[PDB]
Amino acid sequence: AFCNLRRCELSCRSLGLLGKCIGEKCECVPY
Repeated sequence: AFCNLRRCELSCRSLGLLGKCIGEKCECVPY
C-alpha cells in the first residue's frame, strides 16, 4: 500500500531530521 509519510517523519525524528516518501519507501533529510 502507498507510503505512510507521517510514519517516515517519526522514523527520521529518532535521528533528529525529517522524512520523504520515495516510491512505497522512506528516506530522511540530512541538510
